[PDB]
This record gives sequence, structure tokens and C-alpha cells, in this order.
Amino acid sequence: LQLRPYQMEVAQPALDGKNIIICLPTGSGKTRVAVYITKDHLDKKKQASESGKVIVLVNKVMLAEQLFRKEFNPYLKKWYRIIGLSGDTQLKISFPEVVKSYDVIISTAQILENSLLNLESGDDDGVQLSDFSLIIIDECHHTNKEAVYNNIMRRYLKQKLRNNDLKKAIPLPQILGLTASPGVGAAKKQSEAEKHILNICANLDAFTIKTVKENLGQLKHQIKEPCKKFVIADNPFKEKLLEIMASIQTYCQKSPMSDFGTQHYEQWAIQMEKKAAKDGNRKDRVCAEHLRKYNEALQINDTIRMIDAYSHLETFYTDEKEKKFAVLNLDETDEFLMNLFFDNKKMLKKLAENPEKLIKLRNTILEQFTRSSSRGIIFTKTRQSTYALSQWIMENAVKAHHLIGAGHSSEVKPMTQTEQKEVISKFRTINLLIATTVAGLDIKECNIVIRYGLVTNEIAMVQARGRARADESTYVLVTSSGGVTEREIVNDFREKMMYKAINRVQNMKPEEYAHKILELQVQSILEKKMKVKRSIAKQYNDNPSLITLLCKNCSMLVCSGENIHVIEKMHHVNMTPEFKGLYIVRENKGEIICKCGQAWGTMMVHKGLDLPCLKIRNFVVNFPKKQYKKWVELPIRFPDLDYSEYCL
RNA sequence: UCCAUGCGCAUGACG
RNA sequence: CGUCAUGCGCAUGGA
Ligand SMILES: [Zn+2]
Repeated sequence: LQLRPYQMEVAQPALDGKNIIICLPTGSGKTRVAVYITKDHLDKKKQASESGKVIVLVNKVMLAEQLFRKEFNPYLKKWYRIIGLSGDTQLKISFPEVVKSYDVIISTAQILENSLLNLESGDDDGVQLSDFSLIIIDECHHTNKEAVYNNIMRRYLKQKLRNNDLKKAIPLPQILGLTASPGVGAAKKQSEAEKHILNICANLDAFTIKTVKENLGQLKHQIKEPCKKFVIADNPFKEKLLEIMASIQTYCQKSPMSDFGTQHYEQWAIQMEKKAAKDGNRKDRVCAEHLRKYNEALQINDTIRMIDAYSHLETFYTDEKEKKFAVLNLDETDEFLMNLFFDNKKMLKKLAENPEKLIKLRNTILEQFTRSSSRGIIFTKTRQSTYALSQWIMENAVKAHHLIGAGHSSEVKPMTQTEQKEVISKFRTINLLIATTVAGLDIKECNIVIRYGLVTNEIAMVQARGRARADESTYVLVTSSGGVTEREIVNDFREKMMYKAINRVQNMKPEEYAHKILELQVQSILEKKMKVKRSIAKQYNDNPSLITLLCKNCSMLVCSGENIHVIEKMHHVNMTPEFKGLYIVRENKGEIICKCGQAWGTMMVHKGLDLPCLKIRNFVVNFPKKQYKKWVELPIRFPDLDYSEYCL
């Protein structure tokens, strides 16, 4: 470990009290400095012989594993106890004990919160902040009054004001805080920005920001920002489909009040889908669903090879066929829509073969294929775009590979942490990555960062500029010109603004600063209390059975309220095979489907039972016709299951 | 190592 | 407040 000069002074006040913030660019290696603040705090406590604890926090697991790999252990391997925690790395020994041991802690946020709640919520193990003498944080810009991290700072604040009302005194920890450029939220002025910054600091109860101004020279030596650059590159098939859409409006008497190829049409479609669900009618929500599909097909067609819309609707309508045949094992509505499609499908694929939207960016990348293209990065919005384009390039054009996140959403096969690590290792050796907004991932040396239809804020901008370092960092920014370049411009604008604001706040009276931060702290606390009041008022009924669940295409009875049961206190289910007389089953490569053709759920095979579980998205309520997308919205409760019932 | 599920959060666009 | 897309964390159950 070592204490680079620009790191020295910025750390300096923290060494004695001084709950602060630090914000520095990429490359400065702000972990090493943090290690010094630790070690010096620890050594101070040993000089005092008192409880020296650190309870480091992050947002992501990967950084925790990283710092347990690289930074904290290899400099504190000798003296002190460390442990690299995470919600997923199974730890046999529970959290309060690794507080009772393990002087140093890497961790991850909501671990802590959960332990605190078990302290306050139930008679469980529990833990409090009083067991500490320091907290350290990373990426403070994710701090707000809403999220985690942190809610718990509002506990720090509440307890602090308890201490102050006592003084106007049990101890409380120092609070460091680190970050990149803190950015700024939802401004057009300096004053709104400054107010944001003050909200940040007083969410941390800190004292200053304390950036670097003196030793900018060695910094700029280590930090060589690449060139801020812009680059841009920018039919009857579309029309062929728009005609059908209008034909279907005629078939349905649906008035868009807007155009095709935007979110507005989609949103109106969803609203009509609710109303037609609030009517239990047909050609009225069913066609909202279809038209959602069509509009998605459009707005990919405006950006994506129309072969991929053919793929999308191949998937869709082929699944429609399979649904209707597993149900057979069709009416005017389905027959009209399906045949309206199939009469054209083949010729539409023929059109799909034919080459603005279709000739795109071949030169935009082959320029660098010819210049160097060793390294490659691509951003975009979506998942499906990535798979699609990687397929398209593997067919037409450089060996490539995709990348996306992890979550269970979008009706896609997601990826896995492991396989992400695989990919980034291969890239530390693949030439070009295709990614969504994922890239706190360790990458560098690159040159050809680009942007295929992006929006994102200043921080994603500068952090993407952190990766492709000072070697021909040709930042492209693609978009069909018909204000996306405006977004890079405003990112520059905010980059100016945060500096202009930091300067205006570093240079401030301590008294006035204290008054402002005190008022923001009290505001945040009072708002949390209002939140808790409204929230406690939220759930009130808790009724066993007041309802009937119905199919939403056919307004048909599907379940009552008391016949339902629960498992895991998560999933709902209906035994009582009177119900079982209804449904149909499907699987390919299981799923419950309808007598009409609606999708209903999954045959959850657990606990030695084929419990038929369902999803309330797909059903509709009758206590007003209401839809929720999740069970928890109503308060009215259902029982937990009794296996003695299933006595044979 | 993989699969299934619930919950909460932020971001950006949109009304 | 509602919609969409993206990303993150936690908690369950199974192989
Ligand atoms: Zn039905």
C-alpha cells in the first residue's frame, strides 16, 4: 500500500473524525487510499485499544469479491481479520457473529439491512450500528432518500438527532464515502444541482466533498482522457404491414388518436386492453395484444433487420398455432387475425430478404476493422437486439459474441454471472462485445466504443469513456437522425455543472452549511415517517375469500377465494380437482393453459405434489373489474396449505 | 453448476 | 401516478 500525493491530502481530514465524501475519476485507484484510512483508523483504535470495526458496503457482489481478491487482503493479510461476504457466497456463520469476530468486513448492502430488521422486526439475531467505529461506502451517487444504500443512514440520522436533543450521548461511527463523479439529477440550472448535492451530503451527514485541485498534474499524467468525438451513419415491407394494421383497426373500430411506431400507440393499446378486460369482451383486448406485438415489430423494423420481425412473429404465431391445437386436443377473431397474417407471411419473408434501416453501419465498423479492430465494444438498449445483431453479423460479416445481464424478465433466456466472467476473460485476451448498459466491469485498452441507439446519462457516458482509453477512442454515436447528439451535449454540460457547483459548495460557511444540511436531514426523516404512516395504512383488509378469479379472454369462472392455498408463503395454488377438470397442459423444448387458449401457469412439482400454480397477471378479479400484475397488491390473505388435507 | 419463483431498488424514454 | 425498455440486490425451493 502507498499514499500517492494527490491521495494524501484528500485523505488527510478523514484521519481524525471528519465524516466526509470523496469523488475522483477512474484510474486514480481510490481503493488504496481507502485501505490507508482503514489501517490508520484501526491503528488509532489500537493506540486507544477500543473496538475497531469496518463494515464496507457496495451495490454489487462482483466488486466485493474483487476487493477480497485484490486490495484489502493483500495489504491487510497479516494484521487483521477479513472476510469477503455476499448474499450468494454461502457463509455457515451468521452475520452477528462475523460482527462478533472479523474486525474488517467487505459486504453488500441489504445483508446489513436485513440483519438490522431482524434486530428490530422480530426476536431474531439482530445487530445495530452501535457495534462499529467506521463505515466505508462506494459509489455514493446511488445514494438517495428512497433506495438502498441507504435507508439505514436515515437511522444514523434519527439516532444522531436523538444524541443532539440529548446534547441540546451514545457514540456513532465515522462515515467515509467514495464515488466517481457524483453526477446530478434532473436539472437545467446550477441551483437545482447544488440542492441535489446538498441532499447527497446530508444523506451522508458528512462535512465536505474534498476533491483534488492542488495535485492535478500527476493526475492528468496518470489520467489521459480520450477525445470527445461524434460520428453518425444513417421500406415497402413496413407499409405492407401498416396497411394490415389499419385493416385491423377497421375490423375492430379502434381509434389510435396517434401514429404507428411509438410508445403512445402501445400505451393506448394497453389501456384498451384493461378496459376490454374491464368489459370481458373480445376483439377488444385480444387485438390490443396483437397490436402490441405488431408495434414492437415496427419499432424494431425502424432499427433492426426485418428478418428479425419475421422471427418475432414466427415465434408468436407458431406458438398461437400450437396453443390452439393443444386446446383442440378458433373463432372469427382468431381465424380472421391468423389468416390475415398467414396469407401474407411467405411473401413478407420474401420482402424481408430485400435491402436506411437495412443498410446500416457496415462501414461504421469496417472503418476500424481496416484501421486496427482488435478490441470491440457495442452498446444498445435491449437484449433481443444483441442476439439478433450477433446472428446477423456472424451471417454477413469479425468473430463476435453477445452480453446481457441476469434478471428474470422480457421472456428471454438470460445469462449468468459465471458466463459473464467467461466472456470478459476472453475479451481480456473475443474481439467485440455486444452489451446492454451493463458496462462496473473491468475492461480497458479499447478504442471503438460505439452507441447504437442510446440515451444514457452523463455517468454512463464518462464511464464508457473510462474504458476505451487514450488510444483512438473513437466514440461513435449512431442514431437515425429522424436529438440524440443533444444527449452527449448535455452530458458535457452537466460535466461542467458539477464542477461549477462543487466549487460553489467547497467554498461555504461551516455554519450555513450546517444549517442547510440539518434542514435536509430533518426533511428526509419526516418524509420517511410519512412514508411509513401511509404504508401502514396501505394493507388493511386481510380477507380469506372475497373474490373469484376469472379467465380474462373469456370472462369465465376459474377459482374462488377459499379453495386457494399457498406454499412457501410465496406461491398460490388450487387443488380440489373440481378445478383440475378445466385446464390443459403444454410443454415444448411444465405449463398450464386454457380451454380457450389463454396461458394460466406452471405445474409446480414440489413437496411431493404436482401443485398447479398460476400467475395473477393472466387472471382477472371479481370481488369492479381489476388487474394487479402481482398478488401482494390486495391485502386479502389466503391460507397456507395443510398436507394432512392430502391424506390418502 | 444449473433451473424455477417471489420481493425490493435505481436508471432512461414515454405519456 | 401509470407504461415500456435496461440494469442491481435480497430471499426461497429443486436438480
Ligand atoms: Zn378460458
